[PDB]
Amino acid sequence: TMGNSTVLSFCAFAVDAAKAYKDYLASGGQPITNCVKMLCTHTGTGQAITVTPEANMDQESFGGASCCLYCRCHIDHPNPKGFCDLKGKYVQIPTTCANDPVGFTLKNTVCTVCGMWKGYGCSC
Ligand SMILES: c1ccc(-c2cnc[nH]2)cc1
Ligand SMILES: c1ccc(-c2cnc[nH]2)cc1
Ligand SMILES: [Cl-]
Ligand SMILES: [Cl-]
Ligand SMILES: [Zn+2]
Ligand SMILES: [Zn+2]
Repeated sequence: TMGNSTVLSFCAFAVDAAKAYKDYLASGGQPITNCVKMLCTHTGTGQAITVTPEANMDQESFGGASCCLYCRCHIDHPNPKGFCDLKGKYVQIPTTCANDPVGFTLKNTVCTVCGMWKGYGCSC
């Protein structure tokens, strides 16, 4: 275990920060920790990204910015306006993936229909 600061610094200065973290995880690297876990009833909508925590019984809720590689690396977000979908919001992570919220949000996409993670919560 090399530490959050070491992993984030290594990814932050890579030309592709997302690829750097994914390659690190694929090599057996310990996931980034110290994400902000929320106290909640697990009775929520189960939508992926929300104004308040919305974990259902299959999810954990976290502070959005703490689970965002770009926020955690202090670098620009990969879109023209550099907007963050996670900052100031709460992200619902499947309990099976909640050991690596940064990796989960990086690798996954929200169903534009039901607002749940494609391949997980989404049953469209
Ligand atoms: C060992 C220790 C630190 C690092 C590093 C930190 N930021 C970039 N590389 C790389 C290997
Ligand atoms: C503490 C209490 C309950 C839970 C939980 C319930 N369903 C998923 N996680 C997680 C932490
Ligand atoms: Cl830390
Ligand atoms: Cl989900
Ligand atoms: Zn962000
Ligand atoms: Zn869906």
